[PDB]
Amino acid sequence: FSDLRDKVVIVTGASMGIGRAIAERFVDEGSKVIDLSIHDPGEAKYDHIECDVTNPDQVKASIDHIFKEYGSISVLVNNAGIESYGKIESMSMGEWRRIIDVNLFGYYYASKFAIPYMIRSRDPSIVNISSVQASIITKNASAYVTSKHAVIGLTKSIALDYAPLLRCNAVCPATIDTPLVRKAAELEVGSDPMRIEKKISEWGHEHPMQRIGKPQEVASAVAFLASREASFITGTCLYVDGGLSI
Amino acid sequence: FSDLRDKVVIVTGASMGIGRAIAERFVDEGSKVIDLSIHDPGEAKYDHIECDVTNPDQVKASIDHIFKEYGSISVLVNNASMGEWRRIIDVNLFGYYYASKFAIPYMIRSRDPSIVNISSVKNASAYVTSKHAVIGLTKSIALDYAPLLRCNAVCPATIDTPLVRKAAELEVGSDPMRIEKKISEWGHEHPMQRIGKPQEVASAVAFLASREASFITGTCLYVDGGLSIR
Amino acid sequence: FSDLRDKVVIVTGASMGIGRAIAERFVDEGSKVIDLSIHDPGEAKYDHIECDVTNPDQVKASIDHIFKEYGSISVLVNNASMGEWRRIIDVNLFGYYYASKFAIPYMIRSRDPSIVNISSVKNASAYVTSKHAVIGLTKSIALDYAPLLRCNAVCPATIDTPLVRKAAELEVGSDPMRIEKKISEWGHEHPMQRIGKPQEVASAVAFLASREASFITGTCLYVDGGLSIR
Amino acid sequence: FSDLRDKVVIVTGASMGIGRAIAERFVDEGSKVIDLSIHDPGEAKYDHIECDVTNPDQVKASIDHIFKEYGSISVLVNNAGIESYGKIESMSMGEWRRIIDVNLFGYYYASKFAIPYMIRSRDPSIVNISSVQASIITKNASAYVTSKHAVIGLTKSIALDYAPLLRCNAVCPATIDTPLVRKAAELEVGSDPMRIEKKISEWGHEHPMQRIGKPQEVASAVAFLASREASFITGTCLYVDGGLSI
Repeated sequence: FSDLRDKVVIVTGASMGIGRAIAERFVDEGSKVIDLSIHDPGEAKYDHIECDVTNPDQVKASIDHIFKEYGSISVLVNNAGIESYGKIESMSMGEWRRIIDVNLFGYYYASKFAIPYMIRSRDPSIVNISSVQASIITKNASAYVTSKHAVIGLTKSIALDYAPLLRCNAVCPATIDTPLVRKAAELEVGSDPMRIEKKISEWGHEHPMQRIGKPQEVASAVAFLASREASFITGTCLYVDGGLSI
Repeated sequence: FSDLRDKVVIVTGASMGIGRAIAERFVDEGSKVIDLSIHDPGEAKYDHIECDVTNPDQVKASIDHIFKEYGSISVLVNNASMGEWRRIIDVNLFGYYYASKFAIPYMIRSRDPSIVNISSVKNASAYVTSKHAVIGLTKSIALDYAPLLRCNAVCPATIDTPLVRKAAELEVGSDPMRIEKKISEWGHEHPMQRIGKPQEVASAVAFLASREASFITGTCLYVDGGLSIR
Repeated sequence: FSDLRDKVVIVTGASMGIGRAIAERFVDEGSKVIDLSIHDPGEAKYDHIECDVTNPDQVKASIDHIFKEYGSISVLVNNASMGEWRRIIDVNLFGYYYASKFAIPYMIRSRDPSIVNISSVKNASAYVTSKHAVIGLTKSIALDYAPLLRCNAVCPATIDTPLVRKAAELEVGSDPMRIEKKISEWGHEHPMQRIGKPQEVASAVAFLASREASFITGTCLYVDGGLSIR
Repeated sequence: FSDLRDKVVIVTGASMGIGRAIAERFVDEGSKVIDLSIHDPGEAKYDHIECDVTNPDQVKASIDHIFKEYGSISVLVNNAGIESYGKIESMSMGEWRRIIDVNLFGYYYASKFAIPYMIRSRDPSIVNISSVQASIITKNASAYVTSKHAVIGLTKSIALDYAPLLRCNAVCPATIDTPLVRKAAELEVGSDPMRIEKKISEWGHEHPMQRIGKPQEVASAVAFLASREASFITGTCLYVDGGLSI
């Protein structure tokens, strides 16, 4: 995807799992990849900006800082995988709010402050990823299911409001092999390598593809929707789910 | 609906418009109606309880109270800058979560429990977002609590409500003829060549709350005059 | 429904099961019911007209006849190798097109015309295909004919019908205990821990055909016990 | 997309519009492109097989013939653009059946006879394209809307039945600049270059993108879904519609 080369791409958390796979892809494409998270992902091919995306003030500044640097913002990839930080475990009513903070409001803040700069740039597209926790098991997954659907609605607003200047799309993954899913397995069956393997195999057979997805497979869809190859695709969710939703 | 009679039905924000018409509809049906809002109207037809649904304390208290009075809850109707944005998500979404969270235990033990969430409508952002959130909320509740309790969503388009009457009034002027023309024109966006009536929403809510919809759950009913039929 | 009484309602393939229960439901509602099927039952409650809905000649003739008898049609209920495949698309789809095509002109001039299409269920191919086709058919009709006429779809999952009773019977044996176990097990695929009842479908059809759904069009109502709530 | 190189790809009609753009793409990818239609598309980079896809017997043989040749069938792209042949113009009741023949049954025949051979091959994916006529204007577009939805259902069956061996997906285009759409404009406003231009501009403003799509833009989605990049995507429709459906 030659068009992605040198475009400024912000991934919100690029240390592990999906965020990492995404980050990897755009680097192979030749982007200026910026990592908006609370952790430096170690690799010196991405540039990290210290920010808690649930805090609007931190997002506001961080975005402006990013724009003073690379003088451009093309792609905004909103994603939440192991930056849902607190006590988890279970809890409930404060936990319900915090999951909505991370999985919805972090998407709104990053979007509200990026849009004004993005429209100034070339081929701006925003790609929103649903939580992997959406289809798994009710610890109490209601907040995940809710903020996934919320994120669709958000995607659809942005799409409609900012066409034809800027594009917006959602990627909706099923269960993907990530630190987040490995944790869910562990909370269900403990920390035995075989038992976690067996459980993950079991979740795989829930999908008609008879396996769970790979982060690389969600990286592809994001790259595609952010690419010029998707220049007429906007306001939609692309299901990367191994045919779970059918 | 021969089952709705003497069923306990909580209707949030049942003050005017869509909330009025739904409240009034169950009252027509022989049901015992309780309004959970901040603003109390005049009444003899149905109960009222002062309750800001974005306050979980008040919510919990109010539903506990309701159950102590009636010994039953069969139906719950949840009805609709960054501060303003976060406020809309609080009202349109967090309100539905709090009332649901607290009513459910009581509802699991009552006859034919049914939850019905109404969706809502410069930047329509927080409205659209929360509409979809409510669908997600409906789906998860309906998943977690079947076969004990049913949960469904009504997704109305443009309905003749005071809100919408004003939304035209801001755009063209307070002239009741130009507003009429603006309303008529919005009606033509709908394949049905007209906007909706509050009664027409109240019908769907009453259907989904009754035993008539006993096998229907986790679904949205579009009272939109074909607006989504695209 | 105070409007369904003495309304003219055509119900195709209203012989047994889902078609039985829908026919019977309108008869309960004070409506005047006419069955369009190939096989006639015993009756005094509702009319029958011998009509193979996959034959456009017979269809046209039959609806013309119906209108000449009653001077009105308000409701139409369309109810469900390569040869076999093409035969299913003919029944489940082409049948709905022919009855709709011919009834519509008559319906546009009757009180509150409403069309309701029921979806259906080795290779489930032609069934699934035609289910979606019917949704498309519903949508286009509802688009073309608003605000004159409403058209909507009922999408039922597994319902206790003779068909399904047999579909278990082929798989495990004709033993009425193993069939029961096979049915109970299919019920647990549904979040509601049970398959559906024909009455529960008949309820949705009667709702969508009545004035209660006056602003609802081009939509599918899922009577599936949460099966699609995935 | 290196994985597409040398894979056997059958496009059902590759002379003009979308079918052509598709055909072009996979050739740039390095495929063995086979054209199943009733017209030779002229270009000696595709190989043509004479077949009316609405006739099961012709499809049955043609497919087998194709498999004896290239000994493999990887991709099946079902598409219908100006091979809807008869009198059009309008008509109705026989026209309604014939549109269903072309837009639905041609997809079923090509699929029924390809699947048994496709599963034997590497990374088999079927990509079904909805009619461009779906969203335009009721001459009587009911048959188009119906067979579009029918094609979704078909896609979903195949997906579920043949996972994980074979994948199936739908691409759902809005109005795309094709001979089919240019004809629709012409039937509405006559054969004046300006009037057809104006009308097409008007249809463009119906889409939030303020323009109608390009065949190349539908080519991309097909290439992507047929590609290994979509190896976990199955049973879904990817809307290439400029945000019309939102």
